[PDB]
Amino acid sequence: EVQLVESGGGLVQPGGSLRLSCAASGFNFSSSSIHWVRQAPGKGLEWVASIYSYSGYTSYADSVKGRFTISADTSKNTAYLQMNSLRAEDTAVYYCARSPWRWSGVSDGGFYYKALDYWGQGTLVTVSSASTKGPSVFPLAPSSKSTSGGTAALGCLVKDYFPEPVTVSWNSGALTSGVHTFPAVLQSSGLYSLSSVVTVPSSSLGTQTYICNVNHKPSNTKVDKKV
Amino acid sequence: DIQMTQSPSSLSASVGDRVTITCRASQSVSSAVAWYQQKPGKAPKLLIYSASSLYSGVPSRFSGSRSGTDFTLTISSLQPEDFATYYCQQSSSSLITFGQGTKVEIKRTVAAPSVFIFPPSDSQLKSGTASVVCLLNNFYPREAKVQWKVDNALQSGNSQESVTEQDSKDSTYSLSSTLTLSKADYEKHKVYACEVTHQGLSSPVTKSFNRGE
Amino acid sequence: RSKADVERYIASVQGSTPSPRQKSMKGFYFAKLYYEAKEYDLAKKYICTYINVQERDPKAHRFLGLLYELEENTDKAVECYRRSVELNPTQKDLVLKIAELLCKNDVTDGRAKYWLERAAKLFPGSPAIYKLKEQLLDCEGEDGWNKLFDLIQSELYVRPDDVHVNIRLVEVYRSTKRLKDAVAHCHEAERNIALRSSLEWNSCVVQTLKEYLESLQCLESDKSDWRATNTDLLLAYANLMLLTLSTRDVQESRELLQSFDSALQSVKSLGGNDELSATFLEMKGHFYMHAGSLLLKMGQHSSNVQWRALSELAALCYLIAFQVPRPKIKLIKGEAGQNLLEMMACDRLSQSGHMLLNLSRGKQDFLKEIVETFANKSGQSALYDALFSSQSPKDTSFLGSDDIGNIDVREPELEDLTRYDVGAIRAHNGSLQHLTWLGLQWNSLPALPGIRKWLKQLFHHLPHETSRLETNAPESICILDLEVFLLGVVYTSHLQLKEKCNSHQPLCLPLPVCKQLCTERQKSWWDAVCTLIHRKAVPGNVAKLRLLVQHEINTLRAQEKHGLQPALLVHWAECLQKTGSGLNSFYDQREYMGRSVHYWKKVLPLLKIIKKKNSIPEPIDPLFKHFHSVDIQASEIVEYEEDAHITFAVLDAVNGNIEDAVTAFESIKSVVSYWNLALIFHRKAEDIENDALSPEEQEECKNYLRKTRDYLIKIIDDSDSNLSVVKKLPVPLESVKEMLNSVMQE
Repeated sequence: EVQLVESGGGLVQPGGSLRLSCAASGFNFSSSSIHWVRQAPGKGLEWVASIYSYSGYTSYADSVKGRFTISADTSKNTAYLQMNSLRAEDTAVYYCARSPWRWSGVSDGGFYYKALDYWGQGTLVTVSSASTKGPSVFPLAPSSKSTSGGTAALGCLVKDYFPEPVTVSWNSGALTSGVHTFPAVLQSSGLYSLSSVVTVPSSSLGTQTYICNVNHKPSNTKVDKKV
Repeated sequence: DIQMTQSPSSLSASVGDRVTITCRASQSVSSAVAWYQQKPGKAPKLLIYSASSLYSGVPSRFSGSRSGTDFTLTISSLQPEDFATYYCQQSSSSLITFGQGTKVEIKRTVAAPSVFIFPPSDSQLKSGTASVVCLLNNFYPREAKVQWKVDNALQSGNSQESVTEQDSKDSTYSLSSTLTLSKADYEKHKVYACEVTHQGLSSPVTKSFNRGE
Repeated sequence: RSKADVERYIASVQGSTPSPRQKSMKGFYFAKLYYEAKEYDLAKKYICTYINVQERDPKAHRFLGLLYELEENTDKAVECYRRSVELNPTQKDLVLKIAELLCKNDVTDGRAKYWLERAAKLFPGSPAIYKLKEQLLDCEGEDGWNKLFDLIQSELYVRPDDVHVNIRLVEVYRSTKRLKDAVAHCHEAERNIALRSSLEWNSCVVQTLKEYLESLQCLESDKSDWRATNTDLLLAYANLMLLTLSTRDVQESRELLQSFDSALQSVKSLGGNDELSATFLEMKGHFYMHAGSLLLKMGQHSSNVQWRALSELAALCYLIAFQVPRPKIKLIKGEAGQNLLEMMACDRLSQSGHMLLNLSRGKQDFLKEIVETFANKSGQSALYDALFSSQSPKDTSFLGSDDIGNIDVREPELEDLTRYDVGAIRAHNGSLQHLTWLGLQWNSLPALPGIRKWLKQLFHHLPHETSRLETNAPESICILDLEVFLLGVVYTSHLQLKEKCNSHQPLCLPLPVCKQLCTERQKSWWDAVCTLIHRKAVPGNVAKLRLLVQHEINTLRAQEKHGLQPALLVHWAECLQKTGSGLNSFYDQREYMGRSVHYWKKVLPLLKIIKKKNSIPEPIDPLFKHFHSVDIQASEIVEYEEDAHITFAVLDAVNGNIEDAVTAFESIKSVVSYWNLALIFHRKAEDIENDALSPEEQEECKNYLRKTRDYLIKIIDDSDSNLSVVKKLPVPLESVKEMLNSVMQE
């Protein structure tokens, strides 16, 4: 019955602005302290903002001080994280969470929160001046003639797309096992790129038609590519 | 500024083990530390609060303890569902800081990566770029090092790689290495070699291809 | 001398020299006696008129400067001395004064330096000359001015509701003479609900705005935003008027009215169809409403003959206000601005509404007479007479020129009044003073206010009842607790005022004039829980605020050592039963009925001891004052035991003990038990009435619908016959008939 819902994310250009919304329900919003914690891909948790339980004095990390602004509304029972002068570095998954007054103690020189009990699903925020773009698929077939005994390896290169995510399937989901689709990497240009590969019996190579099916929904792109 | 240094960064263990993770506070900090479990992509969940108090609903095999400025999370008997990343958190005056995190990987026997190199495709050369791919499939452990040779010449600062998370069936990883530069520079060299070093390899192994085969 | 001695001399020389020129040439000698009778808003206008004909008199000009010095209006006082000095150079002491005042107010301008040089050469090396030399030096430099600004801003970041700090920001802006920034912050701050309620802030708002209007910067910049700032002045005047009437004395309130009326006359000429015009509309109503409230304040202290005549006059004022239509909300630029304006509209209709009623309850169609006799333009002059001194020009006074056309002379409808109140709960920041007034105003009416709806408008998403009722920790506060609280505050307040007048009407007092109606204890609690919920507390004071609330919880829930007289508990019980019994949903029915049963279960032990004529153990520093005025008597005990047994049965029915509920309900032949019996018989029938099912059961199902019809008919039969039963209906009579129509067509 108790939950936190994050909204107001999405992509934005560097130097732009966004506003996240953390909707709370089931606990008295007045007596809870509200926090925001971002996490870039493959990185750890970074505290970015806090709101003392019953009054709402702000406190930010130096990495975002002065640019972000966190607020709490009793009438709307919702907290928000206003973000300005967004930099590519701010690209991260932003979570919110509460800490009751039972866990919120104020001390000489600042206040402390014992832990974060309730967390949200986490809304994504991407900051990159690269504009949306569909993926270009380049095949990766085996230049092998039964190299590893009875099994060979093929794959597809999904490149020059923006933004995440891309989804891949083989033979429209027929070839399920043996597949390994790797996370993407930010090319300095601004576009992401990944690879998808599968190990298949070499004796079946040339008999079973192998096709990778990529779908980049943010740009309404669909591409099937044989190898 | 106060800092929470978490150690180890990456841990490998098996079921039933008594596992330990530790965080050190730079300055003398009071017992206002917490511990969290974050499974891949999901939200972080609270395990221990106020240093040694268990959060309601957390299994009893978790326990927190402190010694000086060193805080420690302790799992009496590791279970399969506990193979995730953990974080330690301090709450000082009007500031919160987290440890670097600790990944708990399932331990298994060593496996040698079956490597396969792939050239850039005709379609990619049409665009004006050239990407070479080097696969490392179903190996263990995570630690490995790949190097690129263009006509037996080291290359750095122009290639990148990414690694899969520990597979669920065999508990092995995979790595994709990408060496990206222009077609013009790709047509300037003939030989291309991808070398791999790994604890599972008796000796370093290399596979290569020549433009035009 | 007195007020009569000086205002009677008006007719003395008026009958000796009646022409306008000689009438104004006596202004200085008129003003000569008001300065002695302690009238400075009046003396100011008397001398100023003599100055309009005798503009070259150094004595008159200085006298006005000396009067503006008492008013502490530095800019105005200095200029007056200047005129007297330039007319007559021999006034050395005034050259010192000008230099003395110029150096005390602001040194940034070289004009203060110039006048100090002259002051030195008129008084060579006098003791005051050096004193002024040190004063001029005191003011800080450019880096110093910027330094102070950063403190206020950094201080305003964490303390935006601090009245004093925001005032200093306007004064700092005004010290650097960047008044546009002063009003800009002043405008963005009139959206703050707390600052809008601050008397001293609004006073500063009136000045900083006026200063900008006359300021050279207002004209040079542009004439486009001129209208925008002008709206805020009117808004500020309205807020300032409401507050001055309550705290300040008779004299100060009347003086503010004149500034209000002056502003209205200056605004009406522009008109148009934008925010300013809409603002002028709503503010126009406030003017009369407050003017009516102002009238009643004077009459309260005065004799009976003036009381009726003043109340008659006030009744017209409130009427004028109520008639004024709801302002055009869509026409405003922003949501905050428009929402504010409507909030004030609701406040106007609500306050004036109840006043209109309480004054009309005195006699039969008393309202009709008020309009038929004073709607005449003769009343317009009788109104201007009682409020103001007739000496002021009746041309530029908005009051004397308004077109009083077709006064509706229609008493207000209760249903409209409720929605006006509910919409205006946030008008005065929910001060317990505000609510305790409304709650009392409805105490004399036959329809009761939607208190539970008031609280929902204030503390949004505050649950009706908290799961963790076991402890008294104030994190478990519930809208029921507050509803239970306000009930006692009003039940207590009514009794306290009842006792007061007995020693010496209580309903008739307007909201500003009356003093605190609740105990400082109660007020402290409400202010605490309010600051806590809305998240405008202080990290340091959190623990204190938190404990202050906790202290009283055990009383609001009738727990250990509750300071509750049995009558107040009974009042809580029935007031919640009937409040809940009219609700539609089960969650709310259950909650309100539960609490009612709770308080009942706590009273019945007391009633039994009272039933045998014993003594109740009186309380220790109770939260809700005890009174023997309403001490329970044996004559009423058996009634409460019965009425309580109903509340038991009702909750039993809601929980599922239908067998025991009916057995009890049927035991007592009460109107309310019929509506309950019927409502539950209807449900047992309706569900089973049309599905394929055993025929014998279907006949039994129909049999219940037959019982429903009969009980509703008993209600209407007994209802039409007697009025006392109509008031006992748990729901409206028309609602009972509404169900019956559908019941029989089924």
